[PDB]
Amino acid sequence: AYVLDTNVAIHLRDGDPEVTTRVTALNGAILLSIISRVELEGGVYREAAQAGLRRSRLDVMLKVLPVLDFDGAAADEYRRIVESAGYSRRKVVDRMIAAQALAHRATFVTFNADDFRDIPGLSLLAW
Amino acid sequence: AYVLDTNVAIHLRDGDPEVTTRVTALNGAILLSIISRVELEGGVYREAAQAGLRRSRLDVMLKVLPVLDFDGAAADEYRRIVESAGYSRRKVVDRMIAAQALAHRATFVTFNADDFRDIPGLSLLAW
Amino acid sequence: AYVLDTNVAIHLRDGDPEVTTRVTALNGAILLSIISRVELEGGVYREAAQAGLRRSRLDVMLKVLPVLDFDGAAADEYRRIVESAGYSRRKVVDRMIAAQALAHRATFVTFNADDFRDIPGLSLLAW
Amino acid sequence: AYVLDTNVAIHLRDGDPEVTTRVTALNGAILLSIISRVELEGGVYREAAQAGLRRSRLDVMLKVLPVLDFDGAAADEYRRIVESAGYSRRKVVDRMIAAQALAHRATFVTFNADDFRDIPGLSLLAW
Amino acid sequence: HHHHHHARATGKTFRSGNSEAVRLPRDLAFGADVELTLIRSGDVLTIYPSKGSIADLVATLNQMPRPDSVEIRDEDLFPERPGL
Amino acid sequence: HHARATGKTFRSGNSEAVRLPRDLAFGADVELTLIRSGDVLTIYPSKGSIADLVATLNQMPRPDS
Amino acid sequence: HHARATGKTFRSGNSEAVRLPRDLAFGADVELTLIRSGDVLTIYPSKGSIADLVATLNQMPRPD
Amino acid sequence: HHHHARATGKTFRSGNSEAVRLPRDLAFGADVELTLIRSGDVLTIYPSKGSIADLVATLNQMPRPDSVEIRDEDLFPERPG
DNA sequence: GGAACGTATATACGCATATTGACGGAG
DNA sequence: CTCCGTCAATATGCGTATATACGTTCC
Repeated sequence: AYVLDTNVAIHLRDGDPEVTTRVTALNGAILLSIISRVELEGGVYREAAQAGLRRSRLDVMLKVLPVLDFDGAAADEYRRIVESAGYSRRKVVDRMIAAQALAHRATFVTFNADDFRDIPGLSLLAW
Repeated sequence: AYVLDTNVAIHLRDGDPEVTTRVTALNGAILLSIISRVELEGGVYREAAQAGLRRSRLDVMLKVLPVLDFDGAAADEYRRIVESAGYSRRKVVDRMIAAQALAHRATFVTFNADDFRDIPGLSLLAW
Repeated sequence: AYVLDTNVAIHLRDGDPEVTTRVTALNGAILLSIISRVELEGGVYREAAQAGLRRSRLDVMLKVLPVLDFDGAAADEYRRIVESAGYSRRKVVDRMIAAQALAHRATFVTFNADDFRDIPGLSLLAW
Repeated sequence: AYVLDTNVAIHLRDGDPEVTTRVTALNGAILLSIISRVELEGGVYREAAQAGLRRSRLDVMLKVLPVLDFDGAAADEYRRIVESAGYSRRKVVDRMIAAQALAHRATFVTFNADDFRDIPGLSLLAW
Repeated sequence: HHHHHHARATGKTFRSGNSEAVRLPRDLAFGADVELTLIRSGDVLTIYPSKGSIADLVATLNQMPRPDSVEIRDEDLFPERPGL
Repeated sequence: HHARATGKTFRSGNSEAVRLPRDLAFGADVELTLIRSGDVLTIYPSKGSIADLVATLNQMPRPDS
Repeated sequence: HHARATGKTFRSGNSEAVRLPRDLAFGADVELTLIRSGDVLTIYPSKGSIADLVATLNQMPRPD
Repeated sequence: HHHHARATGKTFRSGNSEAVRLPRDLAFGADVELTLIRSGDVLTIYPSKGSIADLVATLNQMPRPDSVEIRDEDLFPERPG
């Protein structure tokens, strides 16, 4: 199983050719954190203009990418991350997302692997 | 049922007397957003001389106060919030929290009520 | 089955390479004395830095190693120790752990086996 | 119920009238920690003279008083004592016993109450 | 509930359906629909009402030490992501 | 026999009763003493009384200190 | 629907099966997709292919 | 085995419980303890892993403290009598 | 008479957990 | 013809409801 960073997901809904080919090459379930969904959901209304087209693109992404809820198990993983690596205010959100990947034993796929190499036990895939 | 704001819940964990006097007065269920749990767990270790005392004061809380998992309903409510009020990177964490009070039709307890006046349909208790 | 000396478990908690590498060769059940658990819980908070680790490292150990409760059988074994080797105030903790090893028919794993050569019938492994 | 401090247990075994007269007048359950039983068991052989007399008298005590075994619930309480009060090498043993009183919601009976006033939720009986 | 703080009874267990059970006479009984915590260590079984109320939580909190100050909540937790 | 559980009182015809899970149970032919202090109930297998314990300790010499 | 559990594999008539406790169970008439990657089984209600997502996205307009 | 495999199916009842059937190329094998974790849409199932594996998992993946503690000794006090 | 109440047998449901037999397709 | 995926049934352990009635002892 794979969990896409928010940034990787943003490139997928943007049909970015570089990411989209690497996604279709991946054999295995392709999962999405609900934290990322909340970020995506806000980006739909960032501008007045082409919302609804951003909304139309996000909806087809949700129909195909199953969403992991953020629950007690992931919040246990988050606490364990703060215990080993220390607390980092800037990395709270990304640590919530990785915590879910830990909880479900999934490789975490990201453009920013250096920000996660302090999370013990996280399988990483840098792009 | 009440959902405690994270600041209310930090104050309870850290033993502020004004918060502990008022909390007891509340009827029915008292709940925490899981987003609040994550914030609360990171604070535990921020100041190493108080870690143990905060680890056990927070642990005592989580043995009593149910923690709401962040689910598709809360996410739908989060989308409802941004659609009505507009996107705001700063307000995401508080709106996620509020989105759970909404999803459970709970009343949201906070000192900082002016921060939640743009959230349509929230039941607020201003302390 | 194997019961670990408290020092082995402290070095396991604190990431000692000499003990982490040696423990993996152990076949069968690896067990902890509830007494050893008490000593480990106390250590977690002695240095306030390092407290968040240690807390995290001890927890992971306790999710995997069964801890043996100190009961009437263990107390009977301690009585038999003390009848055969005499009373000794400073050896009471170590003799409580060995008593549980005796009671469960487990081999005691230690790199201070000369402290334990006065316990009868105790199966020892001397590192 | 009541858990007896080891010193109280020692005076009871020794039939100190001021202690045997008070113990009879308690109208709740009288409980002996397996830790106290391990201390008493070693005390049989502290000196050479009257070991059989200390053996004999401890026997008739253990035949009557129910013994709390030291188990996971007690270690849990021990950890919380350490978290709220700080570690103390000197008080570990007394805290394991007090931890058992906490676990069974028993009043702790002691000649040394001032030493246990840093254990939250412990109810004391000072003799 | 209960005229006296202490009360004592003796007896044996009995089977009720598929579990084991102990009868509680009136001067030993908890209430009706009272949620219990049970712990058994060696010889001793202790049974007492569970505490899950905020009064209980707050009472457990107040008997513990307080940290020296109250935490300034960190805000701004969310980063900018390039792209909407 | 070192375990914890939760449960609820129930009515067993005219008398209250409490269920004991397997790991917490005593036998079926053991006599127990049940002592309530406040709302804490303390159960254990019946032994001698405290008074008879002191009576027995009294028929033996006391340690010299 | 947010819980953990432990369990063992078992035989149900010539094929391995795993029980789903009530808190982790899906419906009775719910089509599931099951994907193993190493020893990590991922199960979820069936959704539709990755290509169809990429196909569908590139057949829609991108913004900017 | 292959590293990846995929199937589709629905659930059945196997006693008084739900269950899902694992084909040959998804099955974990007989008498393997499992951890099951569900989070909304997704149920992840994987083998419990509790030998040591402790030493690996995560112990050597986690930072270690500066130094190893020196065990405190002499815990049992002198008591009069 | 009959409350109150301690004692003694039932018959049940929920749900995890066993185990075993038969039909039928695709290697 | 055999794997081995899909039907099945059925049993037991055990916590959890609930009933009925045969007692005492004290109005």
